[PDB]
Amino acid sequence: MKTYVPKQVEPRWVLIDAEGKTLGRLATKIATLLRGKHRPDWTPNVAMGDFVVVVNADKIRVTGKKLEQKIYTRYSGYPGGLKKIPLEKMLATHPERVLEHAVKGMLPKGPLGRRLFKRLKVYAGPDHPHQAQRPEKLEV
Amino acid sequence: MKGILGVKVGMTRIFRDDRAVPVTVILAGPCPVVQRRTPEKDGYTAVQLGFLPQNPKRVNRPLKGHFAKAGVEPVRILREIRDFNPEGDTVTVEIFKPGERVDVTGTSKGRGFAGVMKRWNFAGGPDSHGAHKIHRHPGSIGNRKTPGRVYKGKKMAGHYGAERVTVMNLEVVDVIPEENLLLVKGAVPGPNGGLVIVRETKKA
Amino acid sequence: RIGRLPIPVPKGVSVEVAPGRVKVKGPKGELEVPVSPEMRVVVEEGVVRVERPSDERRHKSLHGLTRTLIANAVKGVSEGYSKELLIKGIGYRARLVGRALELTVGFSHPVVVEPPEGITFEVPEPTRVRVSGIDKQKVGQVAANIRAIRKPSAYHEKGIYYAGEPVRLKPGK
Amino acid sequence: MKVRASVKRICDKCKVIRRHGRVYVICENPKHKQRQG
Amino acid sequence: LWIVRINAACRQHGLNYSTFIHGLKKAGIEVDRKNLADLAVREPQVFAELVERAKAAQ
RNA sequence: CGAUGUCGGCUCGUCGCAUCCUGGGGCUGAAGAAGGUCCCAAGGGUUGGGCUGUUCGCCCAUUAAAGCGGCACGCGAGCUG
RNA sequence: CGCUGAAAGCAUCUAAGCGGGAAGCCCGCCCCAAGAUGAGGCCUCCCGGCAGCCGGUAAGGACCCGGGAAGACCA
Ligand SMILES: [Zn+2]
Repeated sequence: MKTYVPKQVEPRWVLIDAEGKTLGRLATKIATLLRGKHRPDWTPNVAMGDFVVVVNADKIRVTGKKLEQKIYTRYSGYPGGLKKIPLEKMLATHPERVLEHAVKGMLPKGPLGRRLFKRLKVYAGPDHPHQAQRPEKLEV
Repeated sequence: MKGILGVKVGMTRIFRDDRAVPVTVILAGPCPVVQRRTPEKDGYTAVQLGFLPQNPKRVNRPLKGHFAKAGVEPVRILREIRDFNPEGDTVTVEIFKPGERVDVTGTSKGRGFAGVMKRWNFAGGPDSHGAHKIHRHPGSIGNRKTPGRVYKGKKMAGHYGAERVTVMNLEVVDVIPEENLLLVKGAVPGPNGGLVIVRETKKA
Repeated sequence: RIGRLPIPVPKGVSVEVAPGRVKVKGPKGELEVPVSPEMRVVVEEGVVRVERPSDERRHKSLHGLTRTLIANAVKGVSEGYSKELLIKGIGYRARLVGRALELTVGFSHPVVVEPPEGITFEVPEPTRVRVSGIDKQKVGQVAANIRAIRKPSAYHEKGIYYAGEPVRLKPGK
Repeated sequence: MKVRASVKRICDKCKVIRRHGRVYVICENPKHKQRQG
Repeated sequence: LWIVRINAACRQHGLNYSTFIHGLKKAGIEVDRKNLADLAVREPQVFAELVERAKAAQ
């Protein structure tokens, strides 16, 4: 009686309003849905988590002074290539990259993880090009 | 931002107010417009210029259709002036005028696989006092075990030149409309006949 | 003894509470007070007040500041605010030019000030200057910039002074 | 602005204020003006 | 894996893993993580009954 | 210790700031100018020469200044010895 | 360095706020750049025998020269 393995099924799109929700918490729930660890037929070695589309990602909120005390930093490989970025600046430039980053930090590394993040779809503002995909709304 | 294609015909000094101001001569016009980058259609605003004309038997079908979409003659080279909406159908030197500051861009004279001195002006080593076979080598390139590597962009050998280059804020010494010639103070990147592009300078 | 204090609301003053903001239209003009949602507004004819929902530091703080700010507002649209500055130093003076203000206190060129929205630059003299308008803070910000232009001197009474600004300069040579 | 770690009142007009989280000894006397650090 | 799948199926009925385990333990049932998981994937109604006795344990 | 080549110079840098100049500011026993001190600040610069193997230092003439340090007291499968 | 300002009747640059403020940081200037596998966007051109398969093929390209301020080769 081997443990059950599921059949490769059509992942179900899900819409999520990032507006008002806390950054870390909402990103967490995004990670949970994206891993598909909500499904009883879960399996680790297979990407069967649901595609996710989030709207109003710019509307994300953050407790405390993280707007300016949180510094998304990056690296070029060049000497002095440590590019620091305050959170606010990252908002005005690329709000979606914030959530995409804070969720990338919450997914398992390795190729399965990358395909998971590729199953992610952040969109600042309200809209998204996925009406044909039927992104179901799901409060979190 | 006005700008015209052109070709470097050579350098020369002229006498403007008892001053042998050296200049370069640039056959710029006549540049016909072939397509206009509109933001609703191309995400931004710019134009596309043809210079010089091309033998029709030397043009693939796709390019030919690209010209027939306009009313333009088949042209050898085609480029874009970013953020420039010429009203007329052919940009010429008329947009420019003497004294106007411009910025010119062209491919520098490609100096092949250039050594490290010629490419980065390193000092090399001495020519006597026992320097063994390192007269033009760059000496050390890094540190010992920490970090035990070589940083990105460490100045080494490679192709010096042969790249896009923009010398800026030059002066339009004179315009020659009937010839479509342009006399710009200072030197221009690229060999004689090398394609170049002139634009309004971004300075102030 | 300050958020405790009631804010008497004498007409002509329109007071209208929306969540987090009040709305007061007086004869001088109109404005809104950003308000602490934790704080409460006693919108009463003749006097409107503020109430701290607790007694924490944050609610006597926001209570007092809310009260002072509101009363400053109704004082604003009602009778506005004004501030005078005494340009001093020999030859240093000013004079209006259109809306903006000319002012010369000894540079390689005189200096002009643009009056933001309204900010009145009354020029009673070239020595003294007035700046008024609905707003209390904005007035003090504009005139603040003014005295920031050519501040008072340490060794001379040669420079911009606030109306009532004393001058305690140390001696010199 | 006397910067130091032992910011303290010097005169009675030496008045302490925790501005921007730091502790500043603001006083009418310019010399007593102190910043803790 | 068993705790994962079981935890998912249980959360689809309101309670979490620890609550369900505590219930069945209190409910005097000895079925293990493997068979619980296989029920939750195969017998949503039977596993549903297990959750029934689970919250029944409270 | 069946090898991690050791001072110095050269070449090439990169980095920290406990900042030498350049930027901003506070206080002054800050009249002005020039300063002192401290604060924020590492973008750029930080000369040439005589002596000495020297680093260091002194000196010479300057300079806005002629910074201090880490990088195996950087760098010998890069050089010299 | 400030305006407004309560806690704390006063004052307070701060705690709600708003502002000024440097060779500093971001942009701005030039250069590279869609392997940006998130591989982007626009224009133009092309159209069957046995998710494919094969076919000559379309557009087009390549090889082959003759060269080139392009170049080690390649490009
Ligand atoms: Zn004092």
